[PDB]
Amino acid sequence: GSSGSSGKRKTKEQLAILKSFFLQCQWARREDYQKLEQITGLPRPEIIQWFGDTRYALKHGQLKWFRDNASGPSSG
Repeated sequence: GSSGSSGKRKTKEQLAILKSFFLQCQWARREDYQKLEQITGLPRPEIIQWFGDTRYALKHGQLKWFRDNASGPSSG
């Protein structure tokens, strides 16, 4: 449970840095979040929660940037 603070006012720029994270790790730790608040400039509580909601949409298939590969990379 958490206080009644509802806020999702984010900027494409800030979110951009997140979208990249979610992909690398659908879930972030307390040691990683601290960093996100330095690249996105958004409160830890604002980022932590974000990741949660992100999972929902994805599971349903809302995200348009996720699993949106374009090319087929590889290595010999």
